[PDB]
Amino acid sequence: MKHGRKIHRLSRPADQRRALLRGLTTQLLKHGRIKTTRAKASAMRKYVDKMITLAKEGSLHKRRQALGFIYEKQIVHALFAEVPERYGDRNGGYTRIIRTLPRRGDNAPMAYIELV
Amino acid sequence: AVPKKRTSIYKKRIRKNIWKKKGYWAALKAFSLAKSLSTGNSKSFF
Amino acid sequence: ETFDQLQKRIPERIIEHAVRGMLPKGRLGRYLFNHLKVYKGAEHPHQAQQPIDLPLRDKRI
Amino acid sequence: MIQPQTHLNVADNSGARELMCIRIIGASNRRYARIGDVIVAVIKEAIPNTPLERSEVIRAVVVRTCKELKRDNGMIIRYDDNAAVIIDQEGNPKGTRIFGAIARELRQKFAKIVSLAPEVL
Amino acid sequence: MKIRASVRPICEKCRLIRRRGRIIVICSNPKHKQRQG
Amino acid sequence: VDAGIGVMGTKLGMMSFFEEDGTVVPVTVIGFKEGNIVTQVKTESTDGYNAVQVGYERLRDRKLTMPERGHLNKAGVIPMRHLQEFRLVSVDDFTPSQKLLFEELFKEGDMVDISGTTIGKGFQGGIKRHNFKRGLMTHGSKSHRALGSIGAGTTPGHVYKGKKMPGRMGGTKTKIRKLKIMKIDTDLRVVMIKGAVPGKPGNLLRLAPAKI
RNA sequence: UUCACAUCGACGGGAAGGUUUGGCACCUCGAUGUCGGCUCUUCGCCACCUGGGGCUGUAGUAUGUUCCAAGGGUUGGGCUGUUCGCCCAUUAAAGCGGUACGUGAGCUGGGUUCAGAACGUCGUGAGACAGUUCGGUCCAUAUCCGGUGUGGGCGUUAGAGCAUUGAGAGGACCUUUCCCUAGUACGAGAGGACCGGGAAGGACGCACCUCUGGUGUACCAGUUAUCGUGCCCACGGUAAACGCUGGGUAGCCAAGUGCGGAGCGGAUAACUGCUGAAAGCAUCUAAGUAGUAAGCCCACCCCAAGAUGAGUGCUCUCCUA
RNA sequence: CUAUAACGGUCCUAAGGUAGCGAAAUUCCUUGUCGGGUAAGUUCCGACCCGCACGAAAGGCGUAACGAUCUGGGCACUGUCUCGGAGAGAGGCUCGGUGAAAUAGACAUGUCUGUGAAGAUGCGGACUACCUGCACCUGGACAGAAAGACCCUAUGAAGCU
RNA sequence: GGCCAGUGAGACGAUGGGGGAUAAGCUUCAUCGUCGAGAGGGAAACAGCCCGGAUCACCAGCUAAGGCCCCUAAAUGACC
RNA sequence: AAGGUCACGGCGAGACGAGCCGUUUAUCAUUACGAUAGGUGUCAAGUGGAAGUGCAGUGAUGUAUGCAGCUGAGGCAUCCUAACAGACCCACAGACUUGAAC
Repeated sequence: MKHGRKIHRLSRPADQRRALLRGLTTQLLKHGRIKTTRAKASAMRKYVDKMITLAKEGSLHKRRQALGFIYEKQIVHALFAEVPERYGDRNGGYTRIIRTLPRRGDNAPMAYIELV
Repeated sequence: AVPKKRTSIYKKRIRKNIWKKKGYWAALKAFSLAKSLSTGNSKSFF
Repeated sequence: ETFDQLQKRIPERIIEHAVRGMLPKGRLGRYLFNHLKVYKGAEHPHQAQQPIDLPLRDKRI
Repeated sequence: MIQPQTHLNVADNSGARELMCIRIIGASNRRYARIGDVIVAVIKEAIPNTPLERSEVIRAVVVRTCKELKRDNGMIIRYDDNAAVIIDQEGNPKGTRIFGAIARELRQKFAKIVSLAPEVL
Repeated sequence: MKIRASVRPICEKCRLIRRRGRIIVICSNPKHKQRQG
Repeated sequence: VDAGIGVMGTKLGMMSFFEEDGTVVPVTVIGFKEGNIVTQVKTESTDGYNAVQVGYERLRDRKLTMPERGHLNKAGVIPMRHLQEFRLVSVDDFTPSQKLLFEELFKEGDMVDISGTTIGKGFQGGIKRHNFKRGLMTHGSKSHRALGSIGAGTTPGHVYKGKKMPGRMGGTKTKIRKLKIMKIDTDLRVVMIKGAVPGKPGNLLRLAPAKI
């Protein structure tokens, strides 16, 4: 039974799931709009809201935790120079979960992530 | 585990038609999605 | 479960158990099982076809 | 929680050192012996200048335990060892000086253990 | 009680009474209080 | 047949009441979303039995269908979600027109019974439904935790009905009995009750006096 | 001590049961897998305990034997492959059996002692022992019935949303010490009640996470080896599905916490009776009728009108051509 | 004194078992009796010798070291257990693709009880069951295998003496 | 006699016995009946028990064994 | 048509079906409903003093900022994001017969 276990685990083990989270939110912050599955979409939604509001207060500690979470070096330093100028006054809700057709070969419920 | 005998044409057409009726139930859903995919402001299907 | 226990508890199952073993228990006695209308009260709620009293041929009751 | 194969230390100077307790009396659970339950001990080793030798079946009282002790006052008392008092069925032990502290609920049935105790918490 | 299924009335006052189907034997001495066959 | 009308309330967590004597008692906290308004009484005349029908959880009218809200507006009361009756012996004096009954009737009655949906545990095995034992974990064994033997030999030729198999454990309502009442709150709309009600905080809970 | 029948009952006799060893060889060898253990039933009474009673060579405690009663229980262990059995600590008691070992298409050891080897004995020998010892593969995705859960269709005579009655069925109805009565009846003492209450337990069951914890791969903290982040700091990856540890919220769980097992409710079995005749005496009965069992039913908790006998009550909607 | 036989005679052999061992890998009775270990020990060790049926190169009695050898006991250690509980993966469940197999007379394939080639969904009487899926469990279909390795028969086969 | 087959495992029931335990649906014989190789009716079902011997048709009648409350045909027939 | 089903956002419900709770000018005001899930802001709560700087020390390290820093499966608030767009099933007095009064 799963009463109140609000972690959203995928079809992958724990450390591989962490690497899926970090890599897919990294390239989500790289391209902005991205094609995922819906489980991967909500799993991106929590963590990428944590990474938008993490470097919202652009200190050194937030920048070092944020650089520790994201893989690529030059994308964290392109983030806190962009998120207070764009996502000020939004106060949560930084994405959008536009769904699409299922994937040929799996009938996988396929989703599509914005930044709005 | 090993089946004692075989099934009739009776029970097999019942079970296969329950399988294909279970295929029938998942296309009026696809008719609804194909009808909502048409002209209208829907925040999906980029 | 004995006779006085049903006759204290639900009496209209007594006669309903007596005549159910009198009818041919296939698909057709099950159809004419519903023709039986047993009521424990002094009055029956039927005014269907003006029910005439049943003719007996039994001299020992 | 005192199983029927545990080792309990002695809480008196009756003449033993530890004991393999066997199959408690009173509470018929016998796979969970809480405080105040007498146990049919056997002597694993003893003091060899006393009429309590090896392999001797005796009755004792569980007076300390590593398992908790729910009190109505809100407190929960627990020790770090297991202890018994080599007892007789008429109340008092045959060892006078009680070692270590005990609780105070067992005063309602075993008053001589409390009266001979160094600390009653 | 004695279920002696076939012993005779043995004291001099062993009256013999069939109650509730069964045959019993009563006497002044409670030794002889029997339920027969 | 119950010995009186009861109320229904929702569970709101558990805590510990400190009695002034010094004891520490584990109590469940009961809230009341809306007053248990008597909606429909069914007497011996127009029905085969006698029961008082109350309800709970005043809502928005969109949440409630046309037969439901038509039934509730037949009594001239607020539209509400939950709805249950208590069967009561024919000495009753209850009008179905908006009797907003207050919760004072349980404090002197220091015995109450409660019913509620226990938390479901889904399709659980025989090791936790019916308190079985597992096999040997080692010594070359293979029937770990399994159900073991199911029936007797050739002469039955089947298994007895009602035999303890795995199945869906929780989800049905239960009633735990004679639960002694404690400190009500006439302003916090909260009743302390020393025990453990069926279910997590949030569910409906029948709160009706005892039947001993 | 007298005394066949409180209790045993010699010499004999009459039955029931199919649980041992047997007899027959009637189904099965194009295969019905023996003995023990684990798990999990269910049933019988020829009753070990619990409930009621009779008799006692029953003063009371405890009995001996026996009647009704199978609802419930019938421990943990040392030996042995063990069934059985012996012993220890107890317990109210540690019952005997059926269900093909009850149960190996649920699971494991001694064995129909399989193939290797050794000891004794037999045989000239190959080899053999209803003698002993060591080692020795055990398969499997449920077609159908059966079961436990959970739907979908259709029916319930318009279509629905709720609300419940309850036919029927399940579970629970178990049990022990300690105290008052009372050291009172009884007994020369020693001992020590029935009956009616209370309290603490045990198993079982239904729940819950407030406390105490176990886990908790949401988590945070310490540290080893190493590779990356250009480098120091500080982090990230890996050391399976936590690198190893230290704790933990919410879940789940118990060892923890609450609750349950109620009934001057109905009828009975054994028994005690009240009037009371067939034989003007009598007798529990032939008429009527009273006390009373953990047993039966109801009440108790849940499911429950597919209860096709398909229930009852309230409410909504059937419009245009 | 009860014993037991140092010792004796007799029958038959080729000779009637020497040292040492001895309820043993050997002992049926037997869980022999005693002592140790254990709360309790048909297993173990130390003894007695009543050795069914030890015994001196088919060697006997011993012992250091050695053994994935057998067996008895103890310390530490732990889910083996009391008495289970939680968590992580691969399956299992659902969806999309691909897609078998053993088996199979036809199956419109209930329970009790009785009968019957003596253990019946198929026969009889009664009771109970709306139809049909899905997920688990395996009591029955004397379930699947595979012309019973055990037992016996063959005027069978073969190895060996 | 000629040509030419099978069969040579029997089973139960009555009587006459032996083996047994005058136990077995047990075993072996002797006479007979049935089944084997025999359908139908009665026996609830059910090889051997009773009636009875099926060429075939009839939406014909009378009977044997056995039955005449209902399931299920015929008497809730009569008198002791 | 009433009422359902799909979809949609999920659940203290759950193998799948089920079930349950939402499905937005998602109050306005004098006092119980129109916050479903995520994010955000705070409060319980867990580990427990983070980085950077200064100071002391030859250095390991300790100390002040600082119950700070992360965690936020739980509570409340907040419409910032997604609850948009839909679709489909069920309709049109409910056969036949007696009795009663209107």
